Amino acid sequence: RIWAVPLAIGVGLLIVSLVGWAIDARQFYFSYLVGWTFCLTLALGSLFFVMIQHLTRAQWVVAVRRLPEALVWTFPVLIVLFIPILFGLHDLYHWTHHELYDPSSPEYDPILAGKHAYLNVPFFLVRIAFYFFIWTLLAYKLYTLSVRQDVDPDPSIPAQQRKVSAWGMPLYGVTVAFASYDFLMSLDPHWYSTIFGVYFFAGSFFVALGFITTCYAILVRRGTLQGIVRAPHFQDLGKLMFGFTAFWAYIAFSQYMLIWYGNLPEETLWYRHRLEHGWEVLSQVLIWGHFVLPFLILLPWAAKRTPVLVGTMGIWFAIIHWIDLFWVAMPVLHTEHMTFHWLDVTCWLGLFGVVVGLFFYRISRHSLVPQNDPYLARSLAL
Amino acid sequence: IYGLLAEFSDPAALLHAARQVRKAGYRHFDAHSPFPIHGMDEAMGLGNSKVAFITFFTGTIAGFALAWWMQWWMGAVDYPLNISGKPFFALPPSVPIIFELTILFSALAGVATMLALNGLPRPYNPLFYSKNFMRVTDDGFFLFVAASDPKFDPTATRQLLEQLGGYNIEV
Amino acid sequence: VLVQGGLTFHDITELVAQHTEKKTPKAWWAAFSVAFLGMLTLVAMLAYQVWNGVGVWGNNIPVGWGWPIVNFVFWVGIGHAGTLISAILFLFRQRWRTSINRAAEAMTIFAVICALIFPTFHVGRVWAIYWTLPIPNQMEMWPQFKSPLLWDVFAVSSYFIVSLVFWYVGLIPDLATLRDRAALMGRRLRAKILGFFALGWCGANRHWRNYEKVYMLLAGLATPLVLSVHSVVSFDFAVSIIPGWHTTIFPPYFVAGAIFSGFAMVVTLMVIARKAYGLENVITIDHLEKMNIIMLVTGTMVGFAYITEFFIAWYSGVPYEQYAFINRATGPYAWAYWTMMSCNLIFPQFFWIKKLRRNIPFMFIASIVVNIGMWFERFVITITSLHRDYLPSSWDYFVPTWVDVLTLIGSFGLFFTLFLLFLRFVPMVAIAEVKGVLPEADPHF
Amino acid sequence: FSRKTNRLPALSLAGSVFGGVLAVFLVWYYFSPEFYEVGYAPPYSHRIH
Amino acid sequence: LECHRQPELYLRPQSEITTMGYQPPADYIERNLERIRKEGIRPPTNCSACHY
Amino acid sequence: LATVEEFRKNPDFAKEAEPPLEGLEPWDQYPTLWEENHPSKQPAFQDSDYYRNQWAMVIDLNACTGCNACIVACDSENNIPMVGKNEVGRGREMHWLRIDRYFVSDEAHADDPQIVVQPVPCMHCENAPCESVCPVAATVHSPDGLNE
Ligand code: HEC
Ligand code: HEC
Ligand code: SF4
Ligand code: SF4
Repeated sequence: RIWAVPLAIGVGLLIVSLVGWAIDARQFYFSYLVGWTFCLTLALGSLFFVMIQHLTRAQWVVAVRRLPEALVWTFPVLIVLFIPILFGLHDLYHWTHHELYDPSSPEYDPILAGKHAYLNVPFFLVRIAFYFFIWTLLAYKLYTLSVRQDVDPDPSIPAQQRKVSAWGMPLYGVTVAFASYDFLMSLDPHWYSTIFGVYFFAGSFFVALGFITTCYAILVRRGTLQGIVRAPHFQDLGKLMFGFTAFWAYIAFSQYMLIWYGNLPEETLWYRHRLEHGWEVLSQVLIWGHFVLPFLILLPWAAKRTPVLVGTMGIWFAIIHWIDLFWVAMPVLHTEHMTFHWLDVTCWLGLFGVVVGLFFYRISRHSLVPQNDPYLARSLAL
Repeated sequence: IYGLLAEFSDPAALLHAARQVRKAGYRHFDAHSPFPIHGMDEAMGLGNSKVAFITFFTGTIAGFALAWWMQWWMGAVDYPLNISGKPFFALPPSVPIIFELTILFSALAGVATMLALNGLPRPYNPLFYSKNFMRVTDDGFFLFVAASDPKFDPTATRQLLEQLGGYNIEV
Repeated sequence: VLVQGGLTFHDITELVAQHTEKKTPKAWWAAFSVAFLGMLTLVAMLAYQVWNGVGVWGNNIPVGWGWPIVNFVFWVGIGHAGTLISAILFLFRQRWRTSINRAAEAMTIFAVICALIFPTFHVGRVWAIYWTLPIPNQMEMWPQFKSPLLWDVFAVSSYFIVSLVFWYVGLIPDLATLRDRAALMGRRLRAKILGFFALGWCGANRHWRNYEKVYMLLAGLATPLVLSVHSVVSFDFAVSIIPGWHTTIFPPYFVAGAIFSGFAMVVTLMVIARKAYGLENVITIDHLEKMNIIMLVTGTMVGFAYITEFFIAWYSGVPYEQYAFINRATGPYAWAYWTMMSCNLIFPQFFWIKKLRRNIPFMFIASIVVNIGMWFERFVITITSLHRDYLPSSWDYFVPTWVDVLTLIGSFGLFFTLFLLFLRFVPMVAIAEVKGVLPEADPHF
Repeated sequence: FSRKTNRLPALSLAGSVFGGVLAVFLVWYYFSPEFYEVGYAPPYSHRIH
Repeated sequence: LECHRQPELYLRPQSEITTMGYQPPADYIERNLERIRKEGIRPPTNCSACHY
Repeated sequence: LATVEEFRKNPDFAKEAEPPLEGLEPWDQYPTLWEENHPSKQPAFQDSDYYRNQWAMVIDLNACTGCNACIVACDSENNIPMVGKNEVGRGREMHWLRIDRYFVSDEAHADDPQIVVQPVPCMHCENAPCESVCPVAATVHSPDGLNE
């Protein structure tokens, strides 16, 4: 079926990648992070797409509204996929080792009075298990709603979605910041950067715009529809992919020029990442391939709105987040030897299939385009 | 004979009415109204898009080359300086000039085109002193024809006779 | 619907004409008195300055800057509001900005004027600033492009220009309208000859399509510049080695400060441009309602950064950056930061109560107070970590002189002086697109 | 209004172009305000010595 | 500064330097650079030289 | 500060307060992001009659106590003006060589001051943030560590 092929091939591949958790152990936990958080950024990005669609309300991109909402209930499934981190969590973050604060080791890493309150691995349990009570609660309060305004239309149809956006809104941006400050800030904790809570955010809402976009571009050609969602719908998605590629590269470069300048001890993210060990290769071929080829190819409005291109971009626009995030997650291990392993990729094509398994099975579970909705024909007859 | 006028108070006619005449008859080089009658160039205005993005081509390149030449000529080769060990016009501190200074010299060319499409500075406008075009913004949403090869003859006045016009000046 | 007015396409022209028809206002004659008096106080102390020397401002050497550059970030951060509701609101195409837009790049461009004077004048050697420009000068010398103080120059010398040229182009249909009126009904027959800024306007098909894509262009081409102008003016801080600056979140932050500052002044102008000389039918109160969201967005995005600052002091800070923010709360400027953050956080989180508080008189008493924290935001962030930075030897309070304050005041003076000046000449409202967007301009009738 | 402002882009363009021509073919910045034959107290006359 | 970037167009062999009626020889330049290779003059390009 | 007892134990204690990193180089001569395009590896900083002799200026702080003549010869050799009470009150002084003193007690045990004096001229850096930042190129790492 349409729902089980990304799932059976991806979970067929994920169950194969059990070999990673068994063999070449410490490799697979962190190929799992670069994959796991990608699925989370996919959840994180396309959810914020729904939010901003409601705050400054936009009845022009609403045919591309129901489908992000499907993407969100991933994140509850992303809970039970937190497990492989936890067995390797004592092996990853380097503050879980607890032979370093003031035990008999030669190291008294200045973490005792500074960080140990914020980080203590039973606290890390709640610092994320708390987020499951929010980012899922948005699902059970939004996805339960927006799927339900179709069959059981309300007197107050959107303004309940606004209520999520009235108090469930800011907590999101907070928990994204502290999440990034808890997951990906901490691999090389000899580093202090305030922006990086947004590089994870923007680098998510960067991507998931593409996945939502390419899905229709796939589901327009030999899909269940072919002409309902008109071209100038995607014309806005381009205007978003530029307006958020800016909000990425502004951030990925403000992380760079600021730290390229000062040369501080916090720089040691990049004395090990950028220059050395086959990764100046990465950053160059990244940025040429991550900002300028999109910002150049999509630019002119004579093929910017065409479906199959922006669909072709969602591949080059989201497959690349592997290359964006493999510049953050894994290199603290292969700092010695830039030899990216087969296990680095099985979880990329795995979770990017497994998330999409659930994503179609829910679109198999119920409708695709909302059978009734405010301003639908206003966006369809456009 | 420089052209016609059509007092159309309808905001909507200019889509459907004027689309008749670009097909049936002549080209209608010039339609007149303040605001964008929406969905015009869908069929009416004869355009895939603006053309002068291809003329915005030379705006970005020269400015980009300007800054990038303002530093390969400046930071290393002619009067360099060991300011803070900065490696001689390494990209990043050049980005907010190789980006931003491009915007100025590339925008102004983006508007030099705008001031060049049929050469907007032509205050000489032998129709504009028409004694009733002077309520352009409010009265109606007008039409016009230069003396094209299908020359403005009584048939055109007869054509727009049934395209409901408050009046028909003939400059 | 997003404007409440019993209007047609014509009803605006008679009204905005009456706002530019005849020259006999009285409140003008008071504003041009007190404001120009403010400008007089400005130059009365600004050439008193340069003939004498910088130190009449209250600047010690550790805090070399004080209130002038603080006001530069203010009087440019205040201005991004105007250009971005011209650009952003077309990018998202909310079809909503039209009631206020043309009055906003004014509120930007004059801010940029009273801004740019500071980089020309908080220096001690003003006359030798053309060296900063990349002219091939009388020797083989050229500026240093690793310096954000230079990026500021090109940025503002481009941002004064792009925002102008995007405003001047924005107001072509006005000059068309006024050039059209000057003949048949208006000031004089010789206002038409003054309105050659119409530039042979006729509202034609051939170039109106181009006007749209250009307005699209500058929207998608001034926003990438706006996000670089104020970011440059933040890069100058955060590029440094200071702990209270080197924190990398600042360029998005100060930008949000520019939002949370600029709209915090536009509302001050719209309230007073709504009571006596107001447009009830075009400046709908529902507009200010949906206006304060994008303020209240940055009413919390500004707040999240304070948490990060206040957090990273506890997470992995240098033992100085640990102290750098304890200074901000606990120390000399406890009067500032406790109240400032609380001012910039209470009032926005006290703002959304009665459906965003549509009530007009609360807007003035709040929009001020929202902004006063901004002048503190840049007097705090800049200076509170510029003393008490990496030595006790460089510990010194900042005593601002009585000339620091008359320059601040004078910045309000020249702002109002020149904002009012062209505003009475140009039309306030973006009357071209107002009657073109929400009313029956749609061909579906 | 006026019929022959087709000539007006010329003086706008050309006089602006001449703005550049008059700028750079006029500079002589450290060649005009340098050279001079000052009157000494006595004339040494390096010629003769 | 044109000399401190392009010196060998100007410098004299030091034999009777104060000679106003001095036409230099042919093959002047290559006869000079052999001195900068040997004498090792290395003119200044910096701010430290004269401005302090 | 440090004792002869402690000094006898760890001669590498001037670094121990902020030592080098996990496995990375000693602190001076520590590479930046850039090492291949670093100006010391480019000619235009390296090509003069100066690079022969890099200049530096240590301070045997063990014999430095507030004689305060370290200043005054700077004031006369490399000229300055003075400053008035009415002016220095706002905190400006045109003495280049601060001779700042400091107190260190045992966490305020018996209020034993146990002062320290240490001069602090402009340690004319290599990485030198100040050099980078003058837009009007009034600073440069002149040859020989001089940052003039
Ligand atoms: C040739 C045409 C020259 C002109 C004109 C100027 N200078 Fe020169 N200078 C020249 C040479 C060949 C050398 C190098 C000699 C060596 O063996 O090193 C120099 C060197 C200097 C220095 C050296 C540094 C020092 O000893 O303090 C200085 C300060 C200097 N030159 C200054 C200087 C000034 C101020 C000039 C014009 C105003 C100038 N030079 C012109 C050759 C030539
Ligand atoms: C001689 C060895 C010099 C070197 C090397 C540099 N400068 Fe120069 N500069 C020099 C002179 C003799 C003059 C006077 C020219 C005049 O106008 O009469 C100058 C001029 C300047 C100026 C302008 C000062 C003015 O009054 O207009 C500046 C700002 C300047 N020089 C800066 C400068 C810098 C930054 C240099 C390297 C870092 C530099 N100069 C080299 C002599 C010499
Ligand atoms: S204070 Fe200066 S001059 Fe006095 S003893 Fe110390 S080093 Fe010498
Ligand atoms: S920045 Fe300049 S003055 Fe300051 S310590 Fe470094 S070299 Fe010395």
